[PDB]
Amino acid sequence: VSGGGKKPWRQKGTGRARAGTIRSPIWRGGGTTFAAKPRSHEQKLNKKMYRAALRSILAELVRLDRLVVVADFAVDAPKTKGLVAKLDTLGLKDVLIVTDGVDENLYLAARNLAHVDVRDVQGSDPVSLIAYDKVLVTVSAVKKFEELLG
Amino acid sequence: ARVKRGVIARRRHKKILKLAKGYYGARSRVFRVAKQAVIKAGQYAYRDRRQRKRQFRALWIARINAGARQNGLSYSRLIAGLKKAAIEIDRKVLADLAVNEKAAFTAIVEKAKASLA
RNA sequence: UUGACUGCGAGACAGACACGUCGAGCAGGUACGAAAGUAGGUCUUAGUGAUCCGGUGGUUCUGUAUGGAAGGGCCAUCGCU
RNA sequence: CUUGUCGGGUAAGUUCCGACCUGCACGAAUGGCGUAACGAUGGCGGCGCUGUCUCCACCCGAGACUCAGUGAAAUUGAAAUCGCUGUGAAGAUGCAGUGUAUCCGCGGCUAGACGGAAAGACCCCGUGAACCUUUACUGUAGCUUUGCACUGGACUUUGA
RNA sequence: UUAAAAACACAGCACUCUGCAAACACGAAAGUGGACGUAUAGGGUGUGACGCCUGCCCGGUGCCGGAAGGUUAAUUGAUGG
RNA sequence: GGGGCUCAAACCACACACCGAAGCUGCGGGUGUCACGGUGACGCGGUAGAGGAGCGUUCUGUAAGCCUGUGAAGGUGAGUUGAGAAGCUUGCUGGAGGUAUCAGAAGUGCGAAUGCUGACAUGAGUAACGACAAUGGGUGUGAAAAACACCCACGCCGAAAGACCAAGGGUUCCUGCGCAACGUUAAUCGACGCAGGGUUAGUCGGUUCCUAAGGCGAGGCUGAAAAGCGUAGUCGAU
RNA sequence: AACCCACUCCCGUUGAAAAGGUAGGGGAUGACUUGUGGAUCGGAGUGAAAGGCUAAUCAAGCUCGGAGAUAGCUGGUUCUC
RNA sequence: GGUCAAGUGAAGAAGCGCAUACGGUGGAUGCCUUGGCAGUCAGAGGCGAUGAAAGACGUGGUAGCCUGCGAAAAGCUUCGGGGAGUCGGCAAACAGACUUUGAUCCGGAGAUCUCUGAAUGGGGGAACCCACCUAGGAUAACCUAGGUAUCUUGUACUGAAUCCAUAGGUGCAAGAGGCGAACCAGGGGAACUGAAACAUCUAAGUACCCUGAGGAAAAGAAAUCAACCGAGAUUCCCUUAGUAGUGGCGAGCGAACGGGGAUUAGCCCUUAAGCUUCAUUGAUUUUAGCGGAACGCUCUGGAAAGUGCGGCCAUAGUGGGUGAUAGCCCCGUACGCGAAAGGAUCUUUGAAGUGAAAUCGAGUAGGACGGAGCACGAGAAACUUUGUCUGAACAUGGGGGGACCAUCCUCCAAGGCUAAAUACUACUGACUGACCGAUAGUGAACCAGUACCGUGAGGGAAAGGCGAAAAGAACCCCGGAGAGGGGAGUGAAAUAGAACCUGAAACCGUAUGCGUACAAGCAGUGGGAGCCUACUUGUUAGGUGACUGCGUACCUUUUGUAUAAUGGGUCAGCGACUUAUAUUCAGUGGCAAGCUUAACCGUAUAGGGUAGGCGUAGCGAAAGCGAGUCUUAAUAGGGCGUU
Ligand SMILES: [Mg+2]
Ligand SMILES: [Mg+2]
Ligand SMILES: [Mg+2]
Ligand SMILES: [Mg+2]
Ligand SMILES: [Mg+2]
Ligand SMILES: [Mg+2]
Ligand SMILES: [Mg+2]
Ligand SMILES: [Mg+2]
Ligand SMILES: [Mg+2]
Ligand SMILES: [Mg+2]
Ligand SMILES: [Mg+2]
Ligand SMILES: [Mg+2]
Ligand SMILES: [Mg+2]
Ligand SMILES: [Mg+2]
Ligand SMILES: [Mg+2]
Ligand SMILES: [Mg+2]
Ligand SMILES: [Mg+2]
Ligand SMILES: [Mg+2]
Ligand SMILES: [Mg+2]
Ligand SMILES: [Mg+2]
Ligand SMILES: [Mg+2]
Ligand SMILES: [Mg+2]
Ligand SMILES: [Mg+2]
Ligand SMILES: [Mg+2]
Ligand SMILES: [Mg+2]
Ligand SMILES: [Mg+2]
Ligand SMILES: [Mg+2]
Ligand SMILES: [Mg+2]
Ligand SMILES: [Mg+2]
Ligand SMILES: [Mg+2]
Ligand SMILES: [Mg+2]
Ligand SMILES: [Mg+2]
Ligand SMILES: [Mg+2]
Ligand SMILES: [Mg+2]
Ligand SMILES: [Mg+2]
Ligand SMILES: [Mg+2]
Ligand SMILES: [Mg+2]
Ligand SMILES: [Mg+2]
Ligand SMILES: [Mg+2]
Ligand SMILES: [Mg+2]
Ligand SMILES: [Mg+2]
Ligand SMILES: [Mg+2]
Ligand SMILES: [Mg+2]
Ligand SMILES: [Mg+2]
Ligand SMILES: [Mg+2]
Ligand SMILES: [Mg+2]
Ligand SMILES: [Mg+2]
Ligand SMILES: [Mg+2]
Ligand SMILES: [Mg+2]
Ligand SMILES: [Mg+2]
Ligand SMILES: [Mg+2]
Ligand SMILES: [Mg+2]
Ligand SMILES: [Mg+2]
Ligand SMILES: [Mg+2]
Ligand SMILES: [Mg+2]
Ligand SMILES: [Mg+2]
Ligand SMILES: [Mg+2]
Ligand SMILES: [Mg+2]
Ligand SMILES: [Mg+2]
Ligand SMILES: [Mg+2]
Ligand SMILES: [Mg+2]
Ligand SMILES: [Mg+2]
Ligand SMILES: [Mg+2]
Ligand SMILES: [Mg+2]
Ligand SMILES: [Mg+2]
Ligand SMILES: [Mg+2]
Ligand SMILES: [Mg+2]
Ligand SMILES: [Mg+2]
Ligand SMILES: [Mg+2]
Ligand SMILES: [Mg+2]
Ligand SMILES: [Mg+2]
Ligand SMILES: [Mg+2]
Ligand SMILES: [Mg+2]
Ligand SMILES: [Mg+2]
Ligand SMILES: [Mg+2]
Ligand SMILES: [Mg+2]
Ligand SMILES: [Mg+2]
Ligand SMILES: [Mg+2]
Ligand SMILES: [Mg+2]
Ligand SMILES: [Mg+2]
Ligand SMILES: [Mg+2]
Ligand SMILES: [Mg+2]
Ligand SMILES: [Mg+2]
Ligand SMILES: [Mg+2]
Ligand SMILES: [Mg+2]
Ligand SMILES: [Mg+2]
Ligand SMILES: [Mg+2]
Ligand SMILES: [Mg+2]
Ligand SMILES: [Mg+2]
Ligand SMILES: [Mg+2]
Ligand SMILES: [Mg+2]
Ligand SMILES: [Mg+2]
Ligand SMILES: [Mg+2]
Ligand SMILES: [Mg+2]
Ligand SMILES: [Mg+2]
Ligand SMILES: [Mg+2]
Ligand SMILES: [Mg+2]
Ligand SMILES: [Mg+2]
Ligand SMILES: [Mg+2]
Ligand SMILES: [Mg+2]
Ligand SMILES: [Mg+2]
Ligand SMILES: [Mg+2]
Ligand SMILES: [Mg+2]
Ligand SMILES: [Mg+2]
Ligand SMILES: [Mg+2]
Ligand SMILES: [Mg+2]
Ligand SMILES: [Mg+2]
Ligand SMILES: [Mg+2]
Ligand SMILES: [Mg+2]
Ligand SMILES: [Mg+2]
Ligand SMILES: [Mg+2]
Ligand SMILES: [Mg+2]
Ligand SMILES: [Mg+2]
Ligand SMILES: [Mg+2]
Ligand SMILES: [Mg+2]
Ligand SMILES: [Mg+2]
Ligand SMILES: [Mg+2]
Ligand SMILES: [Mg+2]
Ligand SMILES: [Mg+2]
Ligand SMILES: [Mg+2]
Ligand SMILES: [Mg+2]
Ligand SMILES: [Mg+2]
Ligand SMILES: [Mg+2]
Ligand SMILES: [Mg+2]
Ligand SMILES: [Mg+2]
Ligand SMILES: [Mg+2]
Ligand SMILES: [Mg+2]
Ligand SMILES: [Mg+2]
Ligand SMILES: [Mg+2]
Ligand SMILES: [Mg+2]
Ligand SMILES: [Mg+2]
Ligand SMILES: [Mg+2]
Ligand SMILES: [Mg+2]
Ligand SMILES: [Mg+2]
Ligand SMILES: [Mg+2]
Ligand SMILES: [Mg+2]
Ligand SMILES: [Mg+2]
Ligand SMILES: [Mg+2]
Ligand SMILES: [Mg+2]
Ligand SMILES: [Mg+2]
Ligand SMILES: [Mg+2]
Ligand SMILES: [Mg+2]
Ligand SMILES: [Mg+2]
Ligand SMILES: [Mg+2]
Ligand SMILES: [Mg+2]
Ligand SMILES: [Mg+2]
Ligand SMILES: [Mg+2]
Ligand SMILES: [Mg+2]
Ligand SMILES: [Mg+2]
Ligand SMILES: [Mg+2]
Ligand SMILES: [Mg+2]
Ligand SMILES: [Mg+2]
Ligand SMILES: [Mg+2]
Ligand SMILES: [Mg+2]
Ligand SMILES: [Mg+2]
Ligand SMILES: [Mg+2]
Ligand SMILES: [Mg+2]
Ligand SMILES: [Mg+2]
Ligand SMILES: [Mg+2]
Ligand SMILES: [Mg+2]
Ligand SMILES: [Mg+2]
Ligand SMILES: [Mg+2]
Ligand SMILES: [Mg+2]
Ligand SMILES: [Mg+2]
Ligand SMILES: [Mg+2]
Ligand SMILES: [Mg+2]
Ligand SMILES: [Mg+2]
Ligand SMILES: [Mg+2]
Ligand SMILES: [Mg+2]
Ligand SMILES: [Mg+2]
Ligand SMILES: [Mg+2]
Ligand SMILES: [Mg+2]
Ligand SMILES: [Mg+2]
Ligand SMILES: [Mg+2]
Ligand SMILES: [Mg+2]
Ligand SMILES: [Mg+2]
Ligand SMILES: [Mg+2]
Ligand SMILES: [Mg+2]
Ligand SMILES: [Mg+2]
Ligand SMILES: [Mg+2]
Ligand SMILES: [Mg+2]
Ligand SMILES: [Mg+2]
Ligand SMILES: [Mg+2]
Ligand SMILES: [Mg+2]
Ligand SMILES: [Mg+2]
Ligand SMILES: [Mg+2]
Ligand SMILES: [Mg+2]
Ligand SMILES: [Mg+2]
Ligand SMILES: [Mg+2]
Ligand SMILES: [Mg+2]
Ligand SMILES: [Mg+2]
Ligand SMILES: [Mg+2]
Ligand SMILES: [Mg+2]
Ligand SMILES: [Mg+2]
Ligand SMILES: [Mg+2]
Ligand SMILES: [Mg+2]
Ligand SMILES: [Mg+2]
Ligand SMILES: [Mg+2]
Ligand SMILES: [Mg+2]
Ligand SMILES: [Mg+2]
Ligand SMILES: [Mg+2]
Ligand SMILES: [Mg+2]
Ligand SMILES: [Mg+2]
Ligand SMILES: [Mg+2]
Ligand SMILES: [Mg+2]
Ligand SMILES: [Mg+2]
Ligand SMILES: [Mg+2]
Ligand SMILES: [Mg+2]
Ligand SMILES: [Mg+2]
Ligand SMILES: [Mg+2]
Ligand SMILES: [Mg+2]
Ligand SMILES: [Mg+2]
Ligand SMILES: [Mg+2]
Ligand SMILES: [Mg+2]
Ligand SMILES: [Mg+2]
Ligand SMILES: [Mg+2]
Ligand SMILES: [Mg+2]
Ligand SMILES: [Mg+2]
Ligand SMILES: [Mg+2]
Ligand SMILES: [Mg+2]
Ligand SMILES: [Mg+2]
Ligand SMILES: [Mg+2]
Ligand SMILES: [Mg+2]
Ligand SMILES: [Mg+2]
Ligand SMILES: [Mg+2]
Ligand SMILES: [Mg+2]
Ligand SMILES: [Mg+2]
Ligand SMILES: [Mg+2]
Ligand SMILES: [Mg+2]
Ligand SMILES: [Mg+2]
Ligand SMILES: [Mg+2]
Ligand SMILES: [Mg+2]
Ligand SMILES: [Mg+2]
Ligand SMILES: [Mg+2]
Ligand SMILES: [Mg+2]
Ligand SMILES: [Mg+2]
Ligand SMILES: [Mg+2]
Ligand SMILES: [Mg+2]
Ligand SMILES: [Mg+2]
Ligand SMILES: [Mg+2]
Ligand SMILES: [Mg+2]
Ligand SMILES: [Mg+2]
Ligand SMILES: [Mg+2]
Ligand SMILES: [Mg+2]
Ligand SMILES: [Mg+2]
Ligand SMILES: [Mg+2]
Ligand SMILES: [Mg+2]
Ligand SMILES: [Mg+2]
């Protein structure tokens, strides 16, 4: 904090509490006692602890019927209303779509759709698989989980 | 995440100043003096629940003495006579009869007397 | 006459630690005594100073490319009112 | 030691002046002993003069006091803030016992509130600090000795 | 800005240093003062008008002079291992 | 301890009764440990300190949710619920935001540090109102006059408390209009507020010319660098 | 007398004043007093020498940096069971 | 009913206490934001003698200040954009005007650009004073435009002691000078502190001062390491490893070899890569802009974006603000187009220059003395460097391999140039935040490095919020043609009235109820009469509290405090166990004789990367041997270890 290099008054004789600087943490414009610095919040998770949690999540999604498996899922031309009609057939509104590779057309749609996210097998994290009400996966993506997760 | 103390500090000072209602001078309107007054008031109240039971037995015993000597007996001789015969009536109930039901107190004193005590 | 021996050491006493004290028995070599045996100093309890550093005598150790050497380690010992 | 002893000065003199010598512990350029003039310099004694004093009295102005206007300060845990004799962190408004006492101002005085003011300056402590001294220790500027360099020729004495 | 003095200065006195590019002082140095001076001058030290005077000690510690001998640095490198 | 106490209310023996603690018992609750399968048992004063379990504050996810102008946060009362930190429901005020639950992260909880900043008390309507030259009437103006203006008197300075240069200040100078603040009181007055105006040089003082102490200093000499000294020169009034 | 100074008493000590005032006091042609301009400063300057003075600061100025020096010492340390 | 006596004792408060209700003062809290803080990704990394950074003074229809400009002075000329309002802000009014014949506004290129400042014609107290020369123009007491500092380099002329020619002197050109937060390479270089004292040592070659360069700099192509096998310039990151060493062997300091990565590159002295500056060949960016979809009804309300009902748009759906909460109201957003003219970058091919030291390196390598650097403090002390003094060989030669010798191995010094990976941000743009939200965040949200303080260097504040919209209160009355109020009006609301959101506490008042003038002390609490209020009319709730039993504050520090021991006048706000990196133990998880990656790649929290670390074996000082091993003459004993 700027300033505060000298003693405000002499050590003895004035009848005032001892001071060494006007920029003390006890003073109005003084510094912060344990001021923060930019730091990192980033834990270590074992590669196998990460895979064990994914297996645990996927097993529970099957038990709760929150996983829907379909034979392929593609759309022609990027149009949000084209995808909305397709999802209405399956009766899904808040859904996470997982495919073995994110097509450009399927990514361009669902970009502006409110409660719909289009992810990838390696791009789907533990949080997203729990946050959405349903998970839609294709058989080609189901094979991909088996290879990655054993 | 900077936390401001204004709302919580004010709510805590008002709880103390509400218990200090009716106290004199600064004891009811400044926190530093009212905090000590509330603590000492609670110290006194804890001790005086013990003393309430002592002050009331002493009052019953003094009134039983006054009623027994009107029938020709002292307190210590009446208590020995009551224990000799049968009676387990409290000093609290006995002091009530000595003032309110004087004909019943006389009968008890006369029965305690007949136990030769 | 050299047991004021060399390697140890069951088991203890003391004790914050670092130090301290006693010791049967085994193995080598001895000395006295005919021999059983006794001897790991003195009737006992004081007579003392850590580590570092440097010196001296040994040594199945190490020895900065390799063979040596210097230097280091290990064992014995010297230098503090 | 000591207000040494003797003399003078006073009614009375631990101070003063003159001596004595037993100099605890004077002494000759860190000068010895004298000295006219000089000193807002130290000690003692007189004359004059006096409220310095016995012992204070009266008078005159400026405050203090009252009325109108403006309007501080240090201090402060909270106060319904008496005496005495005990007790007790050992000197009590506040505790015990006891005695006194209607409620509230104003002018005065300072005995107490261990009154206010300044984290005691005396004293001790801190493996505190500054500055000063020296034949404390360890160094250093300066001054000085010698070798080499800048730096040569000749003659002579002389050691190898 | 609690000490005006018996403290400091002083005229006078003495010792000592300095031959001029002076001794001495300020300057890493150039230079500057001393001094546009020159031993009747300049620096340091003590004492402190004037009068009468200033006694004994050179063992200690300084300073000055001496050079025979003893001890003695960098340097050099005989000898031995 | 006091009142008071004498075949005692003293002392020495003996006897019986009673009072007297948060001790013990009774009744109703809460907790710790252990055993058994909710009961039994014995525990539950506490500083330094060790161990266990919680409340509340701000921010992030849950949350593009839910609540909210038919009234959010905040403020101020009342009631009520827990062993506690605390929670909940409502009247009034307020006028636009809040955050259930379970997780995550901390600038996370003040009475003290002769603590820091702001506001306000006590002293107290008390001390003081700044040289003890000195003031008294009349008149005017004005809402208002001890203090302003004028007049009649009285006092004070006069080697100054009168005039004038320099330094320093910078509009304080004059005139209209004003009085909140400033003026240690009031003020119609002012070195105060607003707005206008006001300073005229061949001879006065500077500038220009000259130099002192001293400064700077081409080249130069010196110095790790920055720089020091200095010659020609050119600045510098008192 | 002016002018420079500061010996005594009293007042003042929250002062009219962070060193004054009234009444007395010393020097007053000199080692005098004073205006303007200039030079020397922080282990440095200047000092008729008191450790005095160097901007109300001096047994080593002020300012900003090393720097949040160090403090076996005082003080303080915030919700519940 | 009369007199007397004795007894008893309501009300009457100068003023105080408590409770409640209304105010005042004051500014907390809540909500808010034109201001800050920290990052990521880019940019471009300098400006200046063609006069900088920083300023003084001036400049407008009317006073000041801020912003912009400069005597052509809130502007002049040209291109490019647009498309109807405009004459900047605090900060409003009154005026005068401008214009679809294209204004204001935005971007590129020009013109003008006072005085001071490196300040440069000479001086000077910065914003001032005094000049000279050349060309042109006036006749009076000048005007206009150019020149005139110093040093270095090159060139022309000239010329002292002195013959020659040197020093020197004039004239031309070209360059430099000053400023800037950090980064870089050098010169000089502390102390506090730690070692629980302190000298060696540390702090530390840090702070600080000085000098040069650049957009980066520096270093760089083996007289290098290894170890008899090999590697192959420099720089940066992760390990080896807190190991080997070093050290009053104290406190401490601290490698290399060998591995894993980022980058990829060398070329010359028989004259090269490369780099500059021009001239050309193409491309890409930057300095401004243009288009940009889809909503109605109903209720409450001052006002719908909110309720209820039904639709539509999506490469545009958690943007901003509109009278309360909006994908469809406005500005935007995804996505598409764009440039008269400047800038920059990469790209061809032509020139000029440079690289450049000439020819392979001599006062050099080596040595002696004193220092410095290497992790290494003289130590067995190798290697680099140099203040003083010396001093070789020439490829059958020279350097190194940690004293030294021999043998091997490996390099060729005393001459040069060289990008990338690396460092930093005063400055510009965009985006982001489990950052702040007016005592916080920058000292600075506001006309802040200001006011103020100091001779100076320097130090350094306080101070935000009416309302949706000024609709900012016409008019009446009291008052000094006041201040301030009472009405009336505006507004949803003036107790939102300008010192204006909310409006807490300390502190100061007014009103009502009960208590208080014979009574002794931490002011409370156990008991408790009476009075007042409300309604359920008393086993009730609220307010007071006569009288009475007990009862010497809190914190700190102590063997011990009511202590007459310390601290606090009170209130509100703020104010003290944190963070990073290495570790050990416990709880809780994943894998398991194995576990785990670091830098770094990355389709980026995934996946890869197993270099490394720990474990599966110990004993010994070590060589070494190994379920054993060390000591010893000893398969004896003993220490440590093994199911
Ligand atoms: Mg600053
Ligand atoms: Mg400072
Ligand atoms: Mg203080
Ligand atoms: Mg301080
Ligand atoms: Mg300090
Ligand atoms: Mg502040
Ligand atoms: Mg701050
Ligand atoms: Mg702060
Ligand atoms: Mg990974
Ligand atoms: Mg989506
Ligand atoms: Mg806070
Ligand atoms: Mg009460
Ligand atoms: Mg009792
Ligand atoms: Mg009882
Ligand atoms: Mg023997
Ligand atoms: Mg034996
Ligand atoms: Mg034997
Ligand atoms: Mg025999
Ligand atoms: Mg030692
Ligand atoms: Mg070898
Ligand atoms: Mg050896
Ligand atoms: Mg005497
Ligand atoms: Mg005598
Ligand atoms: Mg006599
Ligand atoms: Mg006398
Ligand atoms: Mg006498
Ligand atoms: Mg005499
Ligand atoms: Mg004598
Ligand atoms: Mg004498
Ligand atoms: Mg003599
Ligand atoms: Mg003497
Ligand atoms: Mg004499
Ligand atoms: Mg005199
Ligand atoms: Mg004198
Ligand atoms: Mg005399
Ligand atoms: Mg006398
Ligand atoms: Mg009198
Ligand atoms: Mg009088
Ligand atoms: Mg009055
Ligand atoms: Mg008065
Ligand atoms: Mg007493
Ligand atoms: Mg007493
Ligand atoms: Mg008393
Ligand atoms: Mg008390
Ligand atoms: Mg008492
Ligand atoms: Mg008591
Ligand atoms: Mg009085
Ligand atoms: Mg008095
Ligand atoms: Mg008194
Ligand atoms: Mg006292
Ligand atoms: Mg006192
Ligand atoms: Mg202190
Ligand atoms: Mg003290
Ligand atoms: Mg000591
Ligand atoms: Mg000690
Ligand atoms: Mg000294
Ligand atoms: Mg010495
Ligand atoms: Mg020497
Ligand atoms: Mg010499
Ligand atoms: Mg004096
Ligand atoms: Mg005098
Ligand atoms: Mg004096
Ligand atoms: Mg003197
Ligand atoms: Mg001299
Ligand atoms: Mg002489
Ligand atoms: Mg002298
Ligand atoms: Mg003398
Ligand atoms: Mg003298
Ligand atoms: Mg003298
Ligand atoms: Mg003398
Ligand atoms: Mg001698
Ligand atoms: Mg002699
Ligand atoms: Mg001699
Ligand atoms: Mg009693
Ligand atoms: Mg009897
Ligand atoms: Mg009994
Ligand atoms: Mg009981
Ligand atoms: Mg009990
Ligand atoms: Mg029970
Ligand atoms: Mg108990
Ligand atoms: Mg307990
Ligand atoms: Mg949240
Ligand atoms: Mg409401
Ligand atoms: Mg909130
Ligand atoms: Mg509310
Ligand atoms: Mg909102
Ligand atoms: Mg939440
Ligand atoms: Mg905070
Ligand atoms: Mg803080
Ligand atoms: Mg904290
Ligand atoms: Mg805190
Ligand atoms: Mg506190
Ligand atoms: Mg507080
Ligand atoms: Mg506390
Ligand atoms: Mg105080
Ligand atoms: Mg403090
Ligand atoms: Mg406080
Ligand atoms: Mg304060
Ligand atoms: Mg008052
Ligand atoms: Mg008074
Ligand atoms: Mg008075
Ligand atoms: Mg008075
Ligand atoms: Mg006065
Ligand atoms: Mg008059
Ligand atoms: Mg008057
Ligand atoms: Mg006169
Ligand atoms: Mg006059
Ligand atoms: Mg005059
Ligand atoms: Mg002037
Ligand atoms: Mg002035
Ligand atoms: Mg005027
Ligand atoms: Mg005037
Ligand atoms: Mg007028
Ligand atoms: Mg008035
Ligand atoms: Mg005033
Ligand atoms: Mg006034
Ligand atoms: Mg006055
Ligand atoms: Mg005026
Ligand atoms: Mg001159
Ligand atoms: Mg000069
Ligand atoms: Mg020069
Ligand atoms: Mg001149
Ligand atoms: Mg003149
Ligand atoms: Mg004087
Ligand atoms: Mg007098
Ligand atoms: Mg006088
Ligand atoms: Mg004179
Ligand atoms: Mg004269
Ligand atoms: Mg003279
Ligand atoms: Mg004189
Ligand atoms: Mg003069
Ligand atoms: Mg001067
Ligand atoms: Mg100077
Ligand atoms: Mg100094
Ligand atoms: Mg000095
Ligand atoms: Mg002196
Ligand atoms: Mg001095
Ligand atoms: Mg002295
Ligand atoms: Mg000053
Ligand atoms: Mg001074
Ligand atoms: Mg010092
Ligand atoms: Mg440091
Ligand atoms: Mg400092
Ligand atoms: Mg400190
Ligand atoms: Mg300390
Ligand atoms: Mg201690
Ligand atoms: Mg203390
Ligand atoms: Mg403290
Ligand atoms: Mg009252
Ligand atoms: Mg009242
Ligand atoms: Mg009241
Ligand atoms: Mg760049
Ligand atoms: Mg440039
Ligand atoms: Mg101007
Ligand atoms: Mg201007
Ligand atoms: Mg203008
Ligand atoms: Mg301007
Ligand atoms: Mg022009
Ligand atoms: Mg156009
Ligand atoms: Mg110029
Ligand atoms: Mg010039
Ligand atoms: Mg030029
Ligand atoms: Mg000029
Ligand atoms: Mg020439
Ligand atoms: Mg430059
Ligand atoms: Mg820079
Ligand atoms: Mg350097
Ligand atoms: Mg450097
Ligand atoms: Mg160096
Ligand atoms: Mg040191
Ligand atoms: Mg130390
Ligand atoms: Mg220490
Ligand atoms: Mg020390
Ligand atoms: Mg040391
Ligand atoms: Mg030393
Ligand atoms: Mg060092
Ligand atoms: Mg350096
Ligand atoms: Mg540069
Ligand atoms: Mg370069
Ligand atoms: Mg540059
Ligand atoms: Mg450049
Ligand atoms: Mg680069
Ligand atoms: Mg380079
Ligand atoms: Mg290079
Ligand atoms: Mg090979
Ligand atoms: Mg290479
Ligand atoms: Mg050591
Ligand atoms: Mg390495
Ligand atoms: Mg390597
Ligand atoms: Mg553009
Ligand atoms: Mg558009
Ligand atoms: Mg649109
Ligand atoms: Mg667009
Ligand atoms: Mg929005
Ligand atoms: Mg609203
Ligand atoms: Mg919107
Ligand atoms: Mg609409
Ligand atoms: Mg070569
Ligand atoms: Mg060499
Ligand atoms: Mg050497
Ligand atoms: Mg060395
Ligand atoms: Mg050593
Ligand atoms: Mg070698
Ligand atoms: Mg050499
Ligand atoms: Mg070599
Ligand atoms: Mg070779
Ligand atoms: Mg070797
Ligand atoms: Mg090496
Ligand atoms: Mg080369
Ligand atoms: Mg770097
Ligand atoms: Mg960047
Ligand atoms: Mg606020
Ligand atoms: Mg602020
Ligand atoms: Mg501030
Ligand atoms: Mg000033
Ligand atoms: Mg000033
Ligand atoms: Mg209305
Ligand atoms: Mg309101
Ligand atoms: Mg309002
Ligand atoms: Mg609002
Ligand atoms: Mg308000
Ligand atoms: Mg209030
Ligand atoms: Mg009242
Ligand atoms: Mg009464
Ligand atoms: Mg009475
Ligand atoms: Mg009383
Ligand atoms: Mg009760
Ligand atoms: Mg009641
Ligand atoms: Mg009561
Ligand atoms: Mg009571
Ligand atoms: Mg009591
Ligand atoms: Mg009592
Ligand atoms: Mg305390
Ligand atoms: Mg004590
Ligand atoms: Mg004590
Ligand atoms: Mg004791
Ligand atoms: Mg006690
Ligand atoms: Mg107390
Ligand atoms: Mg007291
Ligand atoms: Mg005390
Ligand atoms: Mg006390
Ligand atoms: Mg104490
Ligand atoms: Mg106090
Ligand atoms: Mg704060
Ligand atoms: Mg564990
Ligand atoms: Mg595990
Ligand atoms: Mg074994
Ligand atoms: Mg074993």
